[PDB]
Amino acid sequence: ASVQLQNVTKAWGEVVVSKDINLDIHEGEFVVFVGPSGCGKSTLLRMIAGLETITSGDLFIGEKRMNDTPPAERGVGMVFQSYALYPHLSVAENMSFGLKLAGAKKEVINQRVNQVAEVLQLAHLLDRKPKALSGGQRQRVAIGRTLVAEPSVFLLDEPLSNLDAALRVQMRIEISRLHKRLGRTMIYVTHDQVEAMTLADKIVVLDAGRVAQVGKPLELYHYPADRFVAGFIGSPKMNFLPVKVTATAIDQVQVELPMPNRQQVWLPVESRDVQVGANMSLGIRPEHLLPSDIADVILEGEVQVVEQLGNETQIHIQIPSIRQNLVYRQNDVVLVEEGATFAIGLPPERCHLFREDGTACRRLHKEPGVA
Amino acid sequence: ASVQLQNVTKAWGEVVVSKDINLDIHEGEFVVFVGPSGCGKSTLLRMIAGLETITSGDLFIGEKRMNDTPPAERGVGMVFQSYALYPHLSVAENMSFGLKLAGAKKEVINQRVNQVAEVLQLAHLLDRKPKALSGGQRQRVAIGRTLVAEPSVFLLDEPLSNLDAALRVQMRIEISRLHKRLGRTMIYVTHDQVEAMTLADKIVVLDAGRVAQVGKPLELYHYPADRFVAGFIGSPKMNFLPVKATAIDQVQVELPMPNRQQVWLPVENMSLGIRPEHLLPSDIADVILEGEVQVVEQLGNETQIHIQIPSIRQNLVYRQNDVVLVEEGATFAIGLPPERCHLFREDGTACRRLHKEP
Amino acid sequence: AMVQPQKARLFITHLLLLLFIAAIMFPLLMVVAISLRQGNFATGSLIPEQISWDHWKLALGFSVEQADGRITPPPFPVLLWLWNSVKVAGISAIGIVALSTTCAYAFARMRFPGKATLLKGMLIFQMFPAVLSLVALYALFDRLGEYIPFIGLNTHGGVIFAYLGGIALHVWTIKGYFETIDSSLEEAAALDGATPWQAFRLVLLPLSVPILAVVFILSFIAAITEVPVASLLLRDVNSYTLAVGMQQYLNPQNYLWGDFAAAAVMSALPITIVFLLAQRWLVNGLTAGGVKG
Amino acid sequence: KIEEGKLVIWINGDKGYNGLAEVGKKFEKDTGIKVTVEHPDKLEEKFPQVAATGDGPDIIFWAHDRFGGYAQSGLLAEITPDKAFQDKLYPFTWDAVRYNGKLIAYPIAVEALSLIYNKDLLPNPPKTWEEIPALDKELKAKGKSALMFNLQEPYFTWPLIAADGGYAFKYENGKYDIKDVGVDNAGAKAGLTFLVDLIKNKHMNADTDYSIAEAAFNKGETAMTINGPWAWSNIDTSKVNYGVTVLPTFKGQPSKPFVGVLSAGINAASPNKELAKEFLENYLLTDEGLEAVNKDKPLGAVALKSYEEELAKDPRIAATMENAQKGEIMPNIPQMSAFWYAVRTAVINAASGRQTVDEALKDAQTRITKASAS
Amino acid sequence: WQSDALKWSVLGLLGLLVGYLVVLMYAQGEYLFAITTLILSSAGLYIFANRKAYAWRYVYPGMAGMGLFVLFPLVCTIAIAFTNYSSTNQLTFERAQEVLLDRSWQAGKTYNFGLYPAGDEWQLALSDGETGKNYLSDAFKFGGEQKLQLKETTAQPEGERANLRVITQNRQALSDITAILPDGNKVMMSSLRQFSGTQPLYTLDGDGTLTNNQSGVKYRPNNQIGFYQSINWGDEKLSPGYTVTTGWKNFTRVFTDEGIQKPFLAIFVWTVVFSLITVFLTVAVGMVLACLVQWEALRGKAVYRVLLILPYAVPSFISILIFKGLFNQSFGEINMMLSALFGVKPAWFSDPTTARTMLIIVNTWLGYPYMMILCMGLLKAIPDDLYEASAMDGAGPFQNFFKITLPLLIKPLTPLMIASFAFNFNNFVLIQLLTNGGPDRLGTTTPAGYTDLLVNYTYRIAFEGGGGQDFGLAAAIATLIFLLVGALAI
Ligand SMILES: CCCCCC/C=C/CCCCCCCCCC(=O)O[C@H](COC(=O)CCCCCCCCCCCCCCC)COP(=O)(O)OC[C@@H](O)CO
Ligand SMILES: Nc1ncnc2c1ncn2[C@@H]1O[C@H](COP(=O)(O)OP(=O)(O)NP(=O)(O)O)[C@@H](O)[C@H]1O
Ligand SMILES: Nc1ncnc2c1ncn2[C@@H]1O[C@H](COP(=O)(O)OP(=O)(O)NP(=O)(O)O)[C@@H](O)[C@H]1O
Ligand SMILES: OC[C@H]1O[C@H](O[C@H]2[C@H](O)[C@@H](O)[C@@H](O)O[C@@H]2CO)[C@H](O)[C@@H](O)[C@@H]1O
Ligand SMILES: [Mg+2]
Ligand SMILES: [Mg+2]
Repeated sequence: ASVQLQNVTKAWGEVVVSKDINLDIHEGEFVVFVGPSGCGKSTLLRMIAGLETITSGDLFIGEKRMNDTPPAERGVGMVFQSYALYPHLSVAENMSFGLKLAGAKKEVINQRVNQVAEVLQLAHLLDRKPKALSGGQRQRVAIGRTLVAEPSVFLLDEPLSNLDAALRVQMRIEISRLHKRLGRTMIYVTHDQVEAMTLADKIVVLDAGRVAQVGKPLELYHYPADRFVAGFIGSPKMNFLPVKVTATAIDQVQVELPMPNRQQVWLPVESRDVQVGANMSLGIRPEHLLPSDIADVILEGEVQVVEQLGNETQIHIQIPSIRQNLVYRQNDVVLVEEGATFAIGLPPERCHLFREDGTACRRLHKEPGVA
Repeated sequence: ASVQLQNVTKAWGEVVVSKDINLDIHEGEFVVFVGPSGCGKSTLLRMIAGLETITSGDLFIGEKRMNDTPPAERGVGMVFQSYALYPHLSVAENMSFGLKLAGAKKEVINQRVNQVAEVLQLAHLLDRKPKALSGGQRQRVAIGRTLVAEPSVFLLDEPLSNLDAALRVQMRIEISRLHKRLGRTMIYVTHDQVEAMTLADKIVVLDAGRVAQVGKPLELYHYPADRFVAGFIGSPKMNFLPVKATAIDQVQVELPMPNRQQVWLPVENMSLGIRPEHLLPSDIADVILEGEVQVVEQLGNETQIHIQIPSIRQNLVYRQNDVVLVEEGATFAIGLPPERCHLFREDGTACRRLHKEP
Repeated sequence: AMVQPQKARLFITHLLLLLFIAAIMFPLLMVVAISLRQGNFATGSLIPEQISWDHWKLALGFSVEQADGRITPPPFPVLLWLWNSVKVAGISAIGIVALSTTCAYAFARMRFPGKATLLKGMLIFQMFPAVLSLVALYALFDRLGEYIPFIGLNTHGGVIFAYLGGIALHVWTIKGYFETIDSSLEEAAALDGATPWQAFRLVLLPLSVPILAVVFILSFIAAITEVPVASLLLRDVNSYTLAVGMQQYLNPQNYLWGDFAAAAVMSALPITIVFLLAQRWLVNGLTAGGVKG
Repeated sequence: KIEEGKLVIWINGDKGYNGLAEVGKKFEKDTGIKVTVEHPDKLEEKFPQVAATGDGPDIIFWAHDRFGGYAQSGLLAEITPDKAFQDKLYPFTWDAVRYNGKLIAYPIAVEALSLIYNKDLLPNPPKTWEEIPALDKELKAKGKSALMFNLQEPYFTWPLIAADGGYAFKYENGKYDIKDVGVDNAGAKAGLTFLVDLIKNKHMNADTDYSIAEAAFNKGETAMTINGPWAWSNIDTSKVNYGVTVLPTFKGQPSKPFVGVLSAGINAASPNKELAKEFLENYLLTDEGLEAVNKDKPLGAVALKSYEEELAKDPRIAATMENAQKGEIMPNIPQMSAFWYAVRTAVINAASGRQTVDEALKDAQTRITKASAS
Repeated sequence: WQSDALKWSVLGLLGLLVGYLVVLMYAQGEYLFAITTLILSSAGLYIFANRKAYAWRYVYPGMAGMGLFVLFPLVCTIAIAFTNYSSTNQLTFERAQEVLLDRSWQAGKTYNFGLYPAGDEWQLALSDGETGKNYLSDAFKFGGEQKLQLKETTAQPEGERANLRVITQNRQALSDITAILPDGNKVMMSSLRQFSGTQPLYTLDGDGTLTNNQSGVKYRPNNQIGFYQSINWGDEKLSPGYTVTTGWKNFTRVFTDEGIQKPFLAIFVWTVVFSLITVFLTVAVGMVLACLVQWEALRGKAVYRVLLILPYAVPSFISILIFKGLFNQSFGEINMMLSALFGVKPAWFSDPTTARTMLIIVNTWLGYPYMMILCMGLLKAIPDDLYEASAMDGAGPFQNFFKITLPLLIKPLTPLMIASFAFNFNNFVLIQLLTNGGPDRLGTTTPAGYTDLLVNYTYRIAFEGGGGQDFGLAAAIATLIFLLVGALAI
């Protein structure tokens, strides 16, 4: 069940899709992979599975070196991103195909399929072939086929993508439970930021075949190790203002906002390898921007976009001397036009800072719920 | 081009999948179809497409009957749920395929492909076959294939499912950028709430075949017609409590909790509804609602708290901004705003909310 | 399930098929004419002036009262021959499909030293002019015959065994079809624990059913109609295939055209049946809904 | 290794094999030796392949021409009939079954082309070829036509070509001179020139094959045709009142059709040569013996004088023997392989107008003579 | 799952049969069949033995048949090309020597014999037809070689003449009796009726020479041409003649002879052109039909489907001859129809190009169902949603075919088109039956025609052309036209 990767590399001739990747997944640990579309998430899974060849490096599942083991003998099961359902067999036959190859009893097979089909709301669809199913039903068939098989390593490749919000919740809890009932290793790939946050005992960020950062869910949200990671976790994206260093203290850095007024602000952020004058990049999340009336540092501009979400309102503002729009989030339904003058408060204790090479300056303000 | 359905129905032998549905979609209107996995969104979308037969009812595109018209002549284009890419053709060749059929202009093609390949961030992959791509890369090739064709009526089936949250933002925008530049009708199936709320001029909520409600994004959010619509629009789900004297311009009910408090609600065995986002902290409100914490979900931007109230079998979901240090088992209280409450009949229909929202 | 259109396109094709059929059926309707014409004439009117049933009666076993009074019994067991043609072709085809299919699986799903050499070796070595082959085959089955008598000369076993040599093409044919089935279906199988054989039998074959029917049809036809090998190997009249047997109707100066044509028509019958039965295996979209992409 | 103390016989499927088995059943009743008669497909080709490695039948029945090939390959034993026996058969049949002036098979039946005619359309058939054009016009006026035969295959046209002096290979005194070929000489030329003339005057059609001529006669569309004894049973089903007579003469000299003598040869590898000799000589080649095979399927003309003298009571067989006696024995030399193609193609060119008579045969001869050289 | 030890019992019992059948083949004399059977089984058992040759377990059962009934005959054919195997030299040396050693000549007189029962013993009588003298022997016992002295007699023997049945039963014992006349003549049983002075024509020497008892000529084995020849060589050679390895003589002969080379290239063009056009046509005709028949809008499809493959169901031999009947120039129903409408009679057999055309119509007629049946299955592999996608890109029937259906079919169909080219290239039969290679290529020393394929023009040299049936030449050419179609498969 313990899956470990050391200096794992995958090349497609000259194109490198995974470079020197190192991970350590302990038994019963829920590890969630995230990264941009086409960065190598599935490639990592398919190497763990044994459906792709590892170019160089070692793969250890159960402390056994599995580089050259056939797929069957790996103790690994996978919900394929492309489903790969047997299109000649019913939902039932699909979900029971794994145990039919084991020496399973008919009453064992029929009992644990009717149970796992009930939690995925597939009760009624049990006789249909994949042709006679919806996209989200086929996806659920794929999830079920693996839950029935109950392997030492659960690999789940974007398994919830094609389900409604309300169901995507109901599946999340059943997977959450199964991880705590079996106590077995699950590697779970998703784009859904909420899933990444809730299900993960630990999250891995990928970036063009490179491990960007590993850590707890709150550990990445609050403390990205660089610019890329900061821009990837949390939707909407984190706003980025180009700033200049004016003064440095060991415990903090003072910077200058690019507006006409050349306002200055002290940020609780390490000054390790930061020179006065040099150009940084100030990160601040839409959630963290304050209302103007109760702030020391104010930024003002013109509203470009307003998106009414019901629960909240999202307001994109063009603030002079910055090319990019600042995205701001407000609780409740807010009545704003396009072109209205809008001002937002910027809180120094919640500002991230990144060097010219993109690396973050460790935030020294202790945020709640971080070990 | 204008598109409308009229008492439209579809059956597989005698299993009804679309029940007497009625929709008027004007030209240059962006409409999104929402519904629970397996209600009939693609089935409907495909009936317009011509890929699926229509049992009974009438389908009009550009003010002429289309029921017996072959798909290739209805003036529609589509991004399939399953991509349905051409395996023998490269990324470039898949996209440029629609044009090469309708009068190939050798230069205009290369330009329109490169333009659309740039926004979908596919430019560096144009020589690849589908097999040598990621799940999301394939999906974007499918999207491109339609947008390069510039059909009269766009049909999009969950086209942003396997995209990362960040690139998903960039695609929403570029679809709006295509919608206003063309002024062409778009029917858009999606599971994403944000995509439904931001893109749509009109949202169609589908439920096991039938049309559950049609309206504006905020209109369905504030004013849902029945039990089902409330619990579908807005994630996490709206909470429901079983309630039990009425005034002229408002309705009073009793809470099924130990204290048995009575509260008046500005509306037309009942069911009460309250969203997680609407619930307040304890000391602010008049109607206090306290229970035991069950599940705490740390989302980063917010904290989502599950509460079990005595004699209430269902968990009450509460949302509160920022990181809130609260643990399982702890006792929690939340405020219940009566003006932000929904009421639902024994059958399901909602007693129209009378409070006027922004 | 799909919405269909102008139905003049059906009308125009229905007509252009009917005319095609008539044109290609006409050479065959000429044969049925010969088998019904009295005496033995290779050429006459399509609906013969003098129609006889004697040719079809002798093929079917019935005795014939001729002009002078005497009853002619059937000279040959034409029917038995047809039964022999079926056993030999049928079993042979089962054998060809079985061999070429397993052989194909390895060329398409497995990797081993000299794969391209053998596949291109198969294609090339079968395309050799088989002119002095009969002088070689007799020598093999003559020898083989004393060690295993069941597959020697004058045995249906030997004939079937000889036909199991020509799989080269069929291997290419099934190798091909295999490759258009998505890999991830057998990967999913493998991860469910299935051995390569189980993946081959439970996942891949059921989806390759149409091409297997094709290979079976193409074998059957080849073997019903085959004359040289079978005529060389079989010696007892009651073991003859219908192809081999109807050679009796062909002589130095004349052919018994009527008897021969009747035999020629019968050999089309088992093919027609087998072809008709194979249809339930010739279905579209067997992969439908399997793989997203 | 051919099984000792029994007789395996091969004969073609259109001969009376059931009758031959009846004679072999009489042989078994007298000698104890069991006889078995087989009729395998392409036995003419099957036999050499088996007789080479010491197998095959004890006796084989095929037309004599093929035996000069087998004997060269060393597949046939040299038979030894006494003068008394040799006098029972027509002497010219013995000339057919010689290799290197040594007898290699027993003549059984005699087969050759005759002149078949409709008695109703034509009561008196012409003795001469020159009578044809005059006879045709008076028939064409009644809608019909005079003569139709297979012009495409030179076996059928050779009688006329060789009537004046044409010959395959010069038979000196028992040996075919393979250098001396006569398809070029004034005789073969005069025949073919007359043949083309019949087509030119539109009495005959240049592209008339066997199948067409046979159908024309059985339907009464033509008054007379050229065909062998095999064709008779066809005309009998049509219920046509017909006769078989001698072939017309060209320039006074008789038509010289190819003679096909059916022969029985002994396998050189047989441990039963004596048993086979006795069976052939004393059991088959008798009045009683040949009757059993002929009763099954008619042998036509036979080599045995005595049975032939009895069969001739049916005018049809007597015509067959008459023409064969006046005709040319088919050379049993391998050099005929070249002859057949070259002369077939020669008549094709002359009849179609592709080449004149003179050059078409001059070409044909150069082909035969230089194929027989290299 | 069965027993794990059950596999080694199956492997041991097969490793028994092999070894037992191998040793049993080494005895009596079957050696070539033993070297080949050991290697095949060794490979076969080793493959199924260790769990690392897994891939070869699927390929081996298939390849076994190919090696045995395809490669083996190919090898034999090549092997024969190095020899003079023919009509003239068909026998092995042992078989040709054997045949010459059975040859016998009549040296003495000829006496009709009878057999006479003398109690339990036998008595032999002879009768000289030429002098009218009779001869009679003493009472003798059967079995083994004995010599009987015959006395001139006037009397009849006391026993009653024996059956042909009794003569036949005792024929063996009879054939060893050397009867000796009073004048002192050796005479033996030549037939069941006669005793004669038959003696062998040849006698085997020792150093390996055959001397003739009648003439006195000595003959020696000439292993260059493969005959016995007089002696140092004279000018007379004896038949049969035996098969002898002649190195390259038959391969070189194709390169040697100017004459067999004049029409070569011009034919080679026609054969290639003929084959390509057929391949192109059959595939095209077969593919469209396949598409038309699986089209679900069509409502008679199941009938059309069956009727369309019928040209392949009726054996081709009779079909081809019927086509020879229809295409007749003056008669024949094709030019009957073409005379009423249009009013022209095409010269199908006479004119080279119209013949070449006829031949292609017929070849297409015979071969289209094959390609159709292939595409019938092959088409079922193209998923339906590919045509749903083309509907959304606005493609019609014709556009679907050329952009999707056809490109998807060419890749699998390719090796079935290459093979079809190889088959029709050697399509000896169709030509022979229909046109016979006609019409004439005027002025060909070795005969050729305009519709002749390369294999047709060849086997007329090797099997006709008057030189017997030279198989050694036929195998030499076959090997050459395989090397050409090999260098054509490039
Ligand atoms: C010398 C060739 C002679 C061959 C003629 C054979 C004689 C039969 C007469 C038929 C005449 C053809 C007329 C065509 C009329 C259109 C019929 C039609 O309209 O029916 C179409 C049938 O397609 C189809 O055969 C597609 C139609 C194919 C049209 C192309 C024909 C030209 C032939 C060139 C092809 C050569 C290929 C070269 C190979 C290397 C319907 O197709 P779709 O629904 O889009 O397909 C999708 C679905 O089937 C699958 O879900
Ligand atoms: N067979 C192949 N040959 C070459 N390159 C490939 C192949 N398959 C995938 N790639 C590339 O490898 C990269 C990563 O593949 P993959 O791991 O599938 O991406 P991913 O992280 O799963 N993204 P997504 O599935 O879209 O969320 C992509 O950019 C592909 O273009
Ligand atoms: N061929 C078929 N036969 C029978 N039932 C079918 C068939 N195809 C689809 N269905 C059913 O039709 C219902 C709706 O189809 P569909 O429109 O694909 O669902 P959907 O709304 O697209 N949901 P999803 O794709 O999961 O977001 C599903 O519940 C299927 O069970
Ligand atoms: O190509 C014309 C050809 O078609 C058929 O031959 C087939 C044969 O039947 C198959 O078994 C395989 O070998 O392919 C051949 C063609 O590639 C006809 O039998 C044949 O007469 C005709 O010439
Ligand atoms: Mg992926
Ligand atoms: Mg759908």
